[PDB]
Amino acid sequence: ETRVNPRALEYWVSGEIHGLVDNESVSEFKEIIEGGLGILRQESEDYVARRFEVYATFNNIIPILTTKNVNEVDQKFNILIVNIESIIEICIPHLQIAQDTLLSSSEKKNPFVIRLYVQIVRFFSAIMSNFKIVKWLTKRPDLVNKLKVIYRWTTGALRNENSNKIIITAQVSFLRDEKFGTFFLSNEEIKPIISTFTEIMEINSHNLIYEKLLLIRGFLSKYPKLMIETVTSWLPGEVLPRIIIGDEIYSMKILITSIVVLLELLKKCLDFVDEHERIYQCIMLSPVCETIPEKFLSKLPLNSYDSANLDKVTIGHLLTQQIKNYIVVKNDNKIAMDLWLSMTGLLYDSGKRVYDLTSESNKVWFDLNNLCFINNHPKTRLMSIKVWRIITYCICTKISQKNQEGNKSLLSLLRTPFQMTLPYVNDPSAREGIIYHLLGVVYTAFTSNKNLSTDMFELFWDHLITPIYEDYVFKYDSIHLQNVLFTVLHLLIGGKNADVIHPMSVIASEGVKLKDISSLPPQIIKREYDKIMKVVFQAVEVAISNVNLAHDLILTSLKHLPEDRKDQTHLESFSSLILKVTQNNKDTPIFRDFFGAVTSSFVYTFLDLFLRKNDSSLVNFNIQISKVGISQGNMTLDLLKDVIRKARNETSEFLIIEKFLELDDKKTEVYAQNWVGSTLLPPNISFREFQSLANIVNKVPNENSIENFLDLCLKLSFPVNLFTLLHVSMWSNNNFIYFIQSYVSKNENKLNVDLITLLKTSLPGNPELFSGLLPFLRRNKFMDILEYCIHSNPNLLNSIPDLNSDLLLKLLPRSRASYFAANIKLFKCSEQLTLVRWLLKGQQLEQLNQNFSEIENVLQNASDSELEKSEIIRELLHLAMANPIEPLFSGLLNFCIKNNMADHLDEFCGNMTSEVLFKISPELLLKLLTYKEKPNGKLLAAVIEKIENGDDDYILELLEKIIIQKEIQILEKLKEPLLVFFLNPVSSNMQKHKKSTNMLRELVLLYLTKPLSRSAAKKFFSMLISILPPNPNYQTIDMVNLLIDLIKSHNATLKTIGKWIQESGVVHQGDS
Repeated sequence: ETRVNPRALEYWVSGEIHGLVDNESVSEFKEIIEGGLGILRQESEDYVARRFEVYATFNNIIPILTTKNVNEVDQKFNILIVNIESIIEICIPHLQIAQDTLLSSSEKKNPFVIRLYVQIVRFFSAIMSNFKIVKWLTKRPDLVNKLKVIYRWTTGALRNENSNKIIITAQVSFLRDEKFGTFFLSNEEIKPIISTFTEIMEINSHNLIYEKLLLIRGFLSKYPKLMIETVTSWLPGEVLPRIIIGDEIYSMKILITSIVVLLELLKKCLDFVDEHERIYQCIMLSPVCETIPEKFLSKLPLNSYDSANLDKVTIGHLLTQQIKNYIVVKNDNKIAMDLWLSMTGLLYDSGKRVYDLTSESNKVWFDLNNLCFINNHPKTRLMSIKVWRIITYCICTKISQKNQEGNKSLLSLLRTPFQMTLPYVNDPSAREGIIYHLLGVVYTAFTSNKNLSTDMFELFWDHLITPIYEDYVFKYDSIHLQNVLFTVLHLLIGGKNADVIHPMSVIASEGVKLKDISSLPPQIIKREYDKIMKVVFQAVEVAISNVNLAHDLILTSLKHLPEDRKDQTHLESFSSLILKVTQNNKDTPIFRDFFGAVTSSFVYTFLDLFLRKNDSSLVNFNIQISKVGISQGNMTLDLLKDVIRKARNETSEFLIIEKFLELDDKKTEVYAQNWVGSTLLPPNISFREFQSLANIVNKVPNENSIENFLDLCLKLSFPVNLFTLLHVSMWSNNNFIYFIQSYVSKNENKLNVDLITLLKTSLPGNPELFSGLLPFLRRNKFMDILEYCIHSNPNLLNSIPDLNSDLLLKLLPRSRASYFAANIKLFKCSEQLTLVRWLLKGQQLEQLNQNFSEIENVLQNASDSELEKSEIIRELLHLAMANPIEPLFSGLLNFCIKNNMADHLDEFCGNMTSEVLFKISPELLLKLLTYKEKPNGKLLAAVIEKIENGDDDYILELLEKIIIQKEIQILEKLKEPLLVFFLNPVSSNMQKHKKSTNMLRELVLLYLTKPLSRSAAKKFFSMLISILPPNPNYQTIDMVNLLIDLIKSHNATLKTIGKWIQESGVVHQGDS
């Protein structure tokens, strides 16, 4: 049973035994092959009776390529390679014979010979259609030169004589699957094969039409260049009219397949275009009867006129009518727009023919599209607006730019889908179609079109994008649609959040997605920035409710602002834009955050325009933003912080804070003081930043900021004069004080020029500041300042809170004590006591004179210390003896007014001078020596020393005073004034005689007001006359006569006194 021989005819029985029942993946295949050939090589009847069996066996034992079987098939195909020459020399003549015996005789087609022909053809196709053999043949030009002939014999066998249905089927399956021709056939050897397609045998078998259509569909994908070069023959022949005749005659699969041929043909024509316009000249230009053969013209449905006039009707006419029939009659929309699409692409993918879309007779196409779009099915609308992708491709990629008006009309036609979907905007499908078509337009016009430039980008943006957005996008209501389209805009200008090349891909079922858009590119942005922003801004103004899009659009818009365009205009434009964003919104925490980021990035973008001292644009802007915000102060502060963070290592924060202090917001001031007064101040600071910081401390000085600032000044690397930047004379008194203390203690511990100049002008005019710095300066000496202050403004001494008398004695006034003498009224007790000591010890006697009333007013009301008054008064009396003048003597009068002065008064009564005695006035001397005892009565010495041998009228004045005052106690002593009265004639005259007369009479008148003295009367009476020698002069006798007569008005001793009286009278008798 075993050992079935592989060769020698014992294997091949009649019509059976093919294998391989179980000889898989083994060289048994090889044996079956070689033995087979070893049978085909003989010519005996026994071996020729097994041809059909050998070729059926071959066609059976060849495996099919599976994804799990490739090494086995390759080994078997190598097995076929080894025997290639035997297969040539043997099998080619078998094909020749098997063909001639079938085509030579027009009738009597033999069945078995047909079997053999089919089997042989299938073997040869199996050896030509696949395998590495085509590669192996590049090493053997002879074998390919021998193989080429099969194409010739098939070429003749397709047009010659009764080729049976199965014969033609095998031939077209071979010519459909054959692959050797890829490498070894020239154009001139292929074109005849293509010419055969048009003219073959009669058919009407719905299997051969489909097989031929598959043949065409493979030939397009195999030799595209030649299939386009020869389209004029094969397309109007066995492909195109199949659609015009319709589904009545041919099954649906026929029509659909031929339409697919149109699609593939498009896929190929989009790579070469062809400059001969063969498709257009063939379909739209030439008549019907010119390009459709009679075979199909005799089966062509037509009306009366278009049938009687086959010269004015075109292929495109019938095709358009038939598409309309598929929409209206069949409702097979998909078929209709598949056609329509392939038609439009094949006809108008040439730049010359694109413009023909604007012609009137070519807008019937678009009307047809409308006929397909008004259907109720959502997917039908969506598809009818999706197929415009071909229009997008043709217009965008095949425009010439030259005819600007033609371009603008073509773009207006490209905006048609939006016109269609406008009234359907409430339907999701229409919206998805809008997004689809727009993305196709942007992709095919910008992202993929690598030839956009100055002359082009304007035509695209100003006549396609801008019209789309101004006419349609900004007017759609659903904020999700606006969200998507505006998102497209955001993705164009960089700043992408798209989650992530050839224009071709626009013509796809899924189309373009958002992830295939960015960028624009930048080099176009810098040029046409204004053009772009003229649309972006509108988008922002219409999408104020969609805060995210406004935030991202404004931010990534500023991020792409060129440096060469950072001027005032753009700044103000962004200002108006943001202001519109806030005006049409309400303050929510979210909008607070976003708006904060927008303002911060806006100020940071134009930073070098807000940081100039005289612009004030930052102030205006702050006023604008304060409208829509709760905590506006914290919006200013948060703005400062954010702008600082944006330029962390780009612009020093000091320069920002300086110009943010022109806003006078208290919270930014607090932040500035807290920042300067605690941050680390680097010694490596540049002068620009240092002067900025100095302006900060100058604007808002604080204790900590002064400390830290000066600690920086100690470590600088450049000279600097602080007072050209600080202007410390303007600060509050406290900050001034602390600046002085810190600057002194730290910088020098000593006063320099600038400090002197500052103090000599800021202190004399401020009593509070003076009282504040007084302890510090007092401790640090620096008397050249304090003495200057008192010299230029004495009233500072009144404003000293705790004015120590030691400090006052050391702070002599001192050059203009006249003011102090005049204004001593406005001072304190002990301070006056110690003050007058400067006038005394300074010999400022005149100042004590002209302002004596205030001095007596001071000493009047007592004081803290009375010993002070004691010494002061002692020196004052020394001055009273030195120079009488007048004031100090009124002061002596006031001393007499006070009783406690008794000690100093007696002192004065014991210290007299022969010059002062008559500068003394009587009106006070009387009241002085009357109401006092002997202590004051010791002044009487000089008094007597002037009574005798002195001045007449002063003595007479004293006597008149004591007379009119009636001071009886003093009159006891009269001997000396009586000696005067006796020796006072000299010149006499009635004036002095009457004077002495009256003065004597009245002086003796009140000598005793009550006669109760008893023996004293005797005592005095014995002495007052014991010193009376009236002998000299006669006018004395009158005086003595008055005396005696007055005595005669008043016991036993009075008689003796009378006798002595008569004695003096006798002495008078001796003078008469």
